Amino acid sequence: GKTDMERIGLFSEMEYITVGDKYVSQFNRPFNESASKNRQILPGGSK
Amino acid sequence: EVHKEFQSLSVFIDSIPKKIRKQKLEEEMKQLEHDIGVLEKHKVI
Amino acid sequence: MREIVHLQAGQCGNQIGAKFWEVISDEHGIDPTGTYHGDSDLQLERINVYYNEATGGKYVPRAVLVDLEPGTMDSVRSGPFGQIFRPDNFVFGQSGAGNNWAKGHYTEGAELVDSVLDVVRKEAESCDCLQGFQLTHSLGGGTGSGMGTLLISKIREEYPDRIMNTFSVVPSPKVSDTVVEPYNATLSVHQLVENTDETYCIDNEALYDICFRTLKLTTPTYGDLNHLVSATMSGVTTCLRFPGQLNADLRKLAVNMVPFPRLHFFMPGFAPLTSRGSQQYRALTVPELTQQMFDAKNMMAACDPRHGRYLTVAAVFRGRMSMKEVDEQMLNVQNKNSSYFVEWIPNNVKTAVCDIPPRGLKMSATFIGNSTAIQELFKRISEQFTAMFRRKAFLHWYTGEGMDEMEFTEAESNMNDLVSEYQQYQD
Amino acid sequence: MREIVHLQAGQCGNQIGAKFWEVISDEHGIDPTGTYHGDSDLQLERINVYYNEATGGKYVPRAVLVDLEPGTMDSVRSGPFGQIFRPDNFVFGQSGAGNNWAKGHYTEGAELVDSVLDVVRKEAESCDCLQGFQLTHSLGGGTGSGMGTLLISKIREEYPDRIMNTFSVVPSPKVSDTVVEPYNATLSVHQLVENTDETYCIDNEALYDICFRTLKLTTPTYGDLNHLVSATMSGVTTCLRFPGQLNADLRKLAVNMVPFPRLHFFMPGFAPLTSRGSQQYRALTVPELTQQMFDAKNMMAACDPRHGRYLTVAAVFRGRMSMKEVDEQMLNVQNKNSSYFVEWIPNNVKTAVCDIPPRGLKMSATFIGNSTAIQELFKRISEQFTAMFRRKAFLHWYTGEGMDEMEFTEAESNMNDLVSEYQQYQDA
Amino acid sequence: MRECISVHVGQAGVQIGNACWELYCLEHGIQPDGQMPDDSFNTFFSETGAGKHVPRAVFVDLEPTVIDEVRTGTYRQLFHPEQLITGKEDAANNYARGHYTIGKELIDLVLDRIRKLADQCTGLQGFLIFHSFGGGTGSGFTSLLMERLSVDYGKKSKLEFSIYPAPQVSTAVVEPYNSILTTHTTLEHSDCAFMVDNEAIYDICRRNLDIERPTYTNLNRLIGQIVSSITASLRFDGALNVDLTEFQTNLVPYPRIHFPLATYAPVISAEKAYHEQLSVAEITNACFEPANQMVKCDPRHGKYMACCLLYRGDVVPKDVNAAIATIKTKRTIQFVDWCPTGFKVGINYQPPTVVPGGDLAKVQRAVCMLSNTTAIAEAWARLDHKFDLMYAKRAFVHWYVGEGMEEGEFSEAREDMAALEKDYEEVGMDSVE
Amino acid sequence: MRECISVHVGQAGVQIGNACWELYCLEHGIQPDGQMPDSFNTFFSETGAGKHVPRAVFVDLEPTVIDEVRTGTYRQLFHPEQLITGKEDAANNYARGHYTIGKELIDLVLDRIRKLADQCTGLQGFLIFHSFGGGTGSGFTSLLMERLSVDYGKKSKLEFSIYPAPQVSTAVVEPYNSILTTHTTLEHSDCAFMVDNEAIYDICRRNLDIERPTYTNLNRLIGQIVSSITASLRFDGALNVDLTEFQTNLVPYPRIHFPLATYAPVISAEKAYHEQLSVAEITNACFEPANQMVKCDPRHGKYMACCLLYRGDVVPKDVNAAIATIKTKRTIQFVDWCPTGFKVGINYQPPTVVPGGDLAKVQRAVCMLSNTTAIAEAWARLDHKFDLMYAKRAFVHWYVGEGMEEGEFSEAREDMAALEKDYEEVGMDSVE
Amino acid sequence: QREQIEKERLEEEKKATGRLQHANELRRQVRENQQKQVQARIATFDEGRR
Ligand SMILES: Nc1nc2c(ncn2[C@@H]2O[C@H](COP(=O)(O)OP(=O)(O)OP(=O)(O)O)[C@@H](O)[C@H]2O)c(=O)[nH]1
Ligand SMILES: Nc1nc2c(ncn2[C@@H]2O[C@H](COP(=O)(O)OP(=O)(O)OP(=O)(O)O)[C@@H](O)[C@H]2O)c(=O)[nH]1
Ligand SMILES: Nc1nc2c(ncn2[C@@H]2O[C@H](COP(=O)(O)OP(=O)(O)O)[C@@H](O)[C@H]2O)c(=O)[nH]1
Ligand SMILES: Nc1nc2c(ncn2[C@@H]2O[C@H](COP(=O)(O)OP(=O)(O)O)[C@@H](O)[C@H]2O)c(=O)[nH]1
Ligand SMILES: [Mg+2]
Ligand SMILES: [Mg+2]
Repeated sequence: GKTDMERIGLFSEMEYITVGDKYVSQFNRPFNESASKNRQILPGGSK
Repeated sequence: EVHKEFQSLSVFIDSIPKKIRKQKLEEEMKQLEHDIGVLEKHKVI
Repeated sequence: MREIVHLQAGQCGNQIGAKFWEVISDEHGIDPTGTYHGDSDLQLERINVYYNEATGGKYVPRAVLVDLEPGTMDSVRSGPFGQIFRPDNFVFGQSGAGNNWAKGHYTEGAELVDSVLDVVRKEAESCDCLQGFQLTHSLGGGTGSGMGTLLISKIREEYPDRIMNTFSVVPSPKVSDTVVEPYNATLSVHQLVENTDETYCIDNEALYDICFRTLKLTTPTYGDLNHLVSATMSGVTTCLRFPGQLNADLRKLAVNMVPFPRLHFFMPGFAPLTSRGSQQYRALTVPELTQQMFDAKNMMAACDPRHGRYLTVAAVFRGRMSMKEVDEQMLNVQNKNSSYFVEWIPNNVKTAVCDIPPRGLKMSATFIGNSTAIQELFKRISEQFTAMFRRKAFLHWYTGEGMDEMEFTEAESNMNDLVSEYQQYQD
Repeated sequence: MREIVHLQAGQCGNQIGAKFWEVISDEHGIDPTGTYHGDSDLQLERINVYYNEATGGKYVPRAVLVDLEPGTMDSVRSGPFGQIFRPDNFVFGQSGAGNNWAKGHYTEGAELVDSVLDVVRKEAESCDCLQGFQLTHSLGGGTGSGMGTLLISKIREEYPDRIMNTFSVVPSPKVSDTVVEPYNATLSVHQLVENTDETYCIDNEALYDICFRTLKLTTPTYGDLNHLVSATMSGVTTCLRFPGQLNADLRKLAVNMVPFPRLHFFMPGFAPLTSRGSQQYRALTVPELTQQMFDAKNMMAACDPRHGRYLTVAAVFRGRMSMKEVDEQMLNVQNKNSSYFVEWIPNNVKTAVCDIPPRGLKMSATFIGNSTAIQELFKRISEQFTAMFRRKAFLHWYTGEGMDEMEFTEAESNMNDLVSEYQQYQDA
Repeated sequence: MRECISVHVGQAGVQIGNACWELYCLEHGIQPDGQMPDDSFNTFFSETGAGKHVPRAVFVDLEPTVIDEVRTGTYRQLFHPEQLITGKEDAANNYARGHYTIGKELIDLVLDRIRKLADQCTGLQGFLIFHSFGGGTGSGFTSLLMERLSVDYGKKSKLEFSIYPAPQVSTAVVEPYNSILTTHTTLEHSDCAFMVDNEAIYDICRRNLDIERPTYTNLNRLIGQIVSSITASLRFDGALNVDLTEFQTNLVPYPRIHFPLATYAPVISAEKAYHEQLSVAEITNACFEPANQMVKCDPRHGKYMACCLLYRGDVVPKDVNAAIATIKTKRTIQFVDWCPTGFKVGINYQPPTVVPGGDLAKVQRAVCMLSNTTAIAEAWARLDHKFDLMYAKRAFVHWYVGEGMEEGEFSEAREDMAALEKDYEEVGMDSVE
Repeated sequence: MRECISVHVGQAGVQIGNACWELYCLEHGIQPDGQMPDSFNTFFSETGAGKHVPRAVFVDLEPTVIDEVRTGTYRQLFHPEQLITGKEDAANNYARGHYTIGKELIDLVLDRIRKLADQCTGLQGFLIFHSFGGGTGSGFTSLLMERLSVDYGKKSKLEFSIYPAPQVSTAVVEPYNSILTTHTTLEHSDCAFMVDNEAIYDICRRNLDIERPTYTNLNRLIGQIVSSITASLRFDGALNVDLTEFQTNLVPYPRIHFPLATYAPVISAEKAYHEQLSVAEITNACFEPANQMVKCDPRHGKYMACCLLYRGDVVPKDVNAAIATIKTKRTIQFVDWCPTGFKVGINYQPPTVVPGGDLAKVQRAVCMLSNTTAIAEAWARLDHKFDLMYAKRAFVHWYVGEGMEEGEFSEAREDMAALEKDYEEVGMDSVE
Repeated sequence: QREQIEKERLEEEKKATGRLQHANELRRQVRENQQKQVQARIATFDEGRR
């Protein structure tokens, strides 16, 4: 059991956020989920 | 343009140089108002 | 004759109303200084509504600016159209109402409301007839939610026939710039519901949607987010500032759009919005405005109007248009998409048409709809309160300025009474 | 006027669709800027079929382009006629579809489905009367067969009264570019049976064969073959955009050529197909055209038309001409090879003459045929599918995101029902 | 108009202040003789007509060996000669001397000067009291200063930039004794108590800033950038301006619980600054990352109760909200149930300045995460074990009882922690239906 | 935006990437410091003014080859955090790269993998480069892979690996831990191309006349494969084939995921000037049972899915009549449950050249990729060598010493036999 | 349209030259960290000489 000074060299290996979550991508989000669902309010065009 | 600077001061006046800077923007325009008057009421020079 | 006293309060409001005094400034011609250097005569005809008049042909903005912190006075004064205002309307305070509804409504805010009303009296009295008031604030802040609701209540007692409008910045679902934000919003809406005539709800996330999805701006600041709110601030009041083929003033958009008295939490939207490259590829005819504005992506509230029924709608159009096309589409929108409108009201449209278009654009319109989807906006602030109130959250502040837990019970319950009546007429 | 919404989908569809807006612009006088500068008038009174109005006298194309990758669209934009389409009808996703058919139909294509639907309906309602929709794609592809069948399952359920024309490149025997291609095909016909009404199947085989053998075009690219597809895309619609003495539109071409509801699989074809050297050595009189349009070489499909019989023929002719000729020497075809025709309808030929010829050419005639000898386009994929599905072949992607196993059996059972349905009247 | 008087108690406080006050005179033009070579210096400097920007601070130690360098060093002409009040004998790591014996003669003189620095201010925003948490005067005289300020000032912001003892590094053998005694009496009069230990700084300025052998001089420069970001909205202007009282309703749960943490984001060194682009997304991930936490209490082993973002520099405000939402999708950063919210944004416009001969790099962006974590209960329980391991046989007490302090206060100090332990254990639970 | 996070592990992996990253630096205009004098995209990131950041996670348990990058000519391109060195090697030991010393670095490198991923938007997946047999290559790769899948989920993992060479090995344990790393790179490995050591020496002997070059001359040949296989995520052109395109078109049943590689225009300066490299000859050189990169006769097995990644002036008809001609010659046996068996991808950019290298310039190139059964004989020449150790208990006390249960070797043996019989029960022809 | 394209173009260059000025002022920080380390190496070797 090597000590922390011998381990990574730090005083303590305070473990990391970025070890235990899935990559959901920061590709730009369309905010609300209601931006895309069914038929929206469509008035008539000119004739 | 000296009136543009005077209206750009803060609403509160609470420090020694802000008193002083308002006063140097006070007398600079006051000596101009006395001067705009003498050159307005006398058409001939 | 009708005149509108613009009380703007709260860091947000003091900024989301300062742009209004730059857009209306340009709409009527008034330039930075305050002189009128415009073009048409109409620009300087109903200037009385928002602008007063000072010797030297200078129209001073009829606007009282209120912020308990004297720091946003320096921000609004040092702006582009910032010297235009008059100094005695800058009724500032000494201490900070740091994000707490109590120190705007009960403590330190209370010792400014007396000094605000005297200024409010001054602008109101020196006037032939008042149309009403208008408060531009943010729900979710200290001086906005705190004093602003109190300032609504005092002027509602004093002048109890005037149109009390308010452009409120409602909290957002996705992100929070404040962590006592569900507290301040829930407490405030209690005062709004019995003391206001039209409450326009504009929240930041919806402005984020419009500025990237439809406008395509990679760097939207808190300045262009206020430009869109100023456009719909201008749009509601344009048939009493400019002529038209069919006018609708502020009280006309109050009688015609509130079915039952409490149904005044509204949701706006600006019609001619194009991106930077799609502006030449896109036409300018009336059908283009009407489909873009009733659309859900151009909506200034987060609450999607397609999970609800339109109780009432207006489209205050602005442009040299034909009234029949601005009649047939309002018939077409009520016949094809005739399941998302209510049936106990046959027609749910005020088709206001102004003549003078905004600057640059040849047509425009401002959506105002009393949808039943507004309950979703208020519902969300209710679980965000009761999740906090249950395990009694930051209250060691809120009780400490001198209020009681009884007020928190009634503020939530009156807001729960509010959301049930939006569902009593939704089904 | 009568309006057609285009539905560019797939890697092929974005390309052969772009070639359409390069040919139909050249015929209608539209320029890459978008401002009309043509010489005649008749290319202007029917702009309102493919080209919508914009301020400035500008004619923006009506074309929603869809793809699950950036990919093709960056090339479509950065191209010769690529400064025409709306920036918001260039709708694209990012992540790759990767030729997995179910990925483009039951996953990621199910996020892009509403965004392309939003553009369609926005472009659909803003018309006087739509004549029909027009989606071009691949049966063996990625963002084509996967996403396209989803688009031709969602715009017909909400407009069930409108024409669904589709120019669809079918898989081939020999010219192969992908390995799971007959999986994608046999799974996409099941949606192109109950929905599409005017499916012009088209190969890649003869598109090479028309180029390197007939045109003497030395190196067939991916580009010059699309110029041939755009030719058989135009001529079908040329009686409803350009004047004529006997006009026939898409519904005209539907009713007089599809006998049973499930005969909506068709066979395309040009007519003055030539070379660079033979044109001075030849004459484009209409007696020639019939020989070069009822043959097998000028056919834009791989399937041979002498293994079967044409149930019904149509010939949308184009140019200045008489019609003793193209009515009776067209009737001579009905009499001379009566072996390759049918008898349960007496005449199986519909003529349709335009007035204005193609740009350059003289007396062209887009040849569309409905044959039972399209069957080898529909069984050779089926034998290829059964050879793979026998030992449960490349399916660990196809079953990964949701498609079950009897779905594959239905896609071959509803295939071989249609295989027997064309052979039910073959023997005759 | 917005003033913050800063009393720095102890050797740790004044040496920290020697890094904070050199930074403040670099942001504002302020030559080290207090003469500018507009109204943004009125939080940390006063003003006379000649041009003397006298700093609003009062330095106190009972040992005249660490403020006499201020009266002889290059920053002497700035500080008012009388604001630096030294003692004659130190408390010498004995809470009893600094609070009851050797601090009682110098408590009136310091409090009289804090009178004369608040008459001069229009509206006092709050206090910024920098001290240590293991020393004698950093614990004792600080404790006497806290309780007696709050009987004449009353309700006023009293923020607490302390130096908490490290988990296994210590420079004193009696640090656990002074630890318990000064957070037993400065817990009822304290509004925020920002803890920063020593070990996490050592690792932070070795991991990110590739500087082995760091000294106390480059540990306090990081502390300067903390307080220059907390007091950034007051001096300088921007969107969503966020003040001291404005913090102290958005970061402090149940009135016992007032101990937030501090993390700076763009702590990247000079060579790695090229080999990075820094947008708001990765700097707001740096704070929530436990490696850039400036306390050796592990934030992953707890739940974030209130979390206050202080952006500073070129941060376009939309990209803020996109970056915030990603952190709410991560399952590793865990938030409590009684905050559906839990973010407080603040956007200052002027970029982070660099101290010459400083170890940090020049960056356009900053975050000062003030997060109120449940994991600081780990920090207290560690030296709570240390207290109950020496007092079991009453080790270092004859120095304490022999300086005018009863031994009952020790047991009172222990049982006050057991409440504070219990509170941080009580709050974190999920309310079960 | 498209991107790929390469990570290179072991002495083999580091310098394989070093020639690869040198090659990736010369297609794009990138200088060795990283500053040009919008396609610099997948294998480069751009920060601020001009600095071009690679997307590698260079790693080794021993400091030696990594600090050569620190002191070499590519010192101001790679980061001081992108090059993650260690303390001591695993030393040809699967137990000391996966349980003791490999465990000691795995948390730090997953951070650098993840922090490198958060500037990315649309990753197709990773590019694990290693060698089967060399300790860190066997150990750390297995440790990296197991935690990679359970964290990153379904992302395309490519495993360009060194297979143990059939005749000679520069290791005594190379048929003793390659069995072990096939126990892990079998269930989280989506497609795992190999180049065993010997045949690439034979490739640079017959075709390239160059006799007796050093280590680096075969890594440039590998880098050309890496460029062409990751070419349509990059430089524009015709029909384009990405990482996801591969796995639906190369690998059969979920455990067939060990394809081969074969470059085509592996040609010297003198060859190029007097033999024309048109599409017709080039597409056939891949199917020669002497030009293919793993030293195993491809005639003994059947090809199951062939994907020909072309490059350059590769006009479409020329590949397309050609692919028929490969289906006419009968020595290449194609399995009858896959009749198509052929994918095509056409890029437009010419094959690049290192300024100093053999690899003469040519306008067309092919990166042949197939699932042949004839890689099983290489696994038959490997597994029996492992049996010849384990029967009389070879180097076992220094595998159990750093922690390893004894039955792990039997477990790796039986999954190895399971793999072996798998490719034959799928390689039996369709019988009614 | 075109009038604010140039305003949008001139806003891109001032951040482009803002980041170029960033890189150059950042370029002054590693060569003062280089000269500090170089002089320390000379200081150690001259300490050996003395
Ligand atoms: N971060 C940091 N910590 C310091 C510094 N100087 C002292 N300390 C810490 O302060 C602790 C002791 O508190 P001090 O206020 O310095 O005590 P003192 O004034 O030296 O002596 P006493 O009169 O007994 O309090 C030590 O454990 C040090 O770790 C400094 O410059 N920076
Ligand atoms: N094909 C091929 N194999 C190589 C090359 N370089 C090294 N190898 C293989 O790599 C192995 C050497 O060990 P590495 O995988 O590099 O691992 P390492 O970094 O040395 O770590 P330890 O072996 O544990 O000390 C040998 O078995 C070689 O077969 C190369 O250039 N080409
Ligand atoms: N639309 C808009 N919203 C703003 C603006 N300024 C602040 N906000 C919002 O207002 C909320 C903060 O309210 P704040 O202004 O601090 O309230 P106050 O302190 O009482 O004045 C935040 O959620 C911001 O998103 C602005 O200029 N425009
Ligand atoms: N004629 C022609 N066909 C093309 C072109 N590009 C691709 N294809 C065809 O598209 C089919 C492969 O489709 P694929 O690229 O997988 O489409 P996707 O899956 O929708 O992306 C093949 O049959 C090709 O013949 C082109 O430029 N011209
Ligand atoms: Mg001391
Ligand atoms: Mg090694």
